[PDB]
Amino acid sequence: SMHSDLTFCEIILMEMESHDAAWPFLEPVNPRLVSGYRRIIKNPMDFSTMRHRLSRGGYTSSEEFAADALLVFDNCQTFNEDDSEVGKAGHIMRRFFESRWEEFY
Ligand SMILES: C/N=C(\NC)NC1CCN(CC(=O)NCc2ccc3[nH]c(-c4cnnn4C)nc3c2)CC1
Repeated sequence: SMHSDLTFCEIILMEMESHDAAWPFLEPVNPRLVSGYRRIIKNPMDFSTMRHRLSRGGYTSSEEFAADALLVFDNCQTFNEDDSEVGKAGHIMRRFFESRWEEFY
C-alpha cells in the first residue's frame, strides 16, 4: 500500500477532487456520455484511477504520481477546445495542481 512519504500526494489528490473544476476528471471518461474519446486518447487518466493506484502502492514515487496528474491535464488539452467547459476546467486544475506541488517542494 501507499508509503507514508507520499501522504502529501494523497492530500493534493483529495483537494483536487474537491475543487469546483474537478468534475470532468473525477472518473474515467465515460463512453456512455462522451463519444470518440479513446479513439484519440491513448492513455486515459482520471482522479479515481489515481486515488486507487496511490492508495494501493501503485506509485513508488511522487514523480510517478505527478506524471499521472499531468496526463489528466495533457489529455484534456488534446481532446477539448480551450474555450469549452471541460477545456477551461483542465486549465484551472493544472494551475491548482502546480501551485500545490510547488508549495510542498
Ligand atoms: C460539479 N458539477 C458541475 N460544476 C460546474 N457541473 C456539472 C453540471 C452538469 N453537467 C453534467 C455533464 O455534462 N455530465 C457529463 C460528463 C461528465 C464528466 C465528463 N468528463 C468529460 C471529459 C473529460 N475530458 N474530456 N471530456 C469531454 N466530459 C464529461 C461529461 C456538467 C457538470
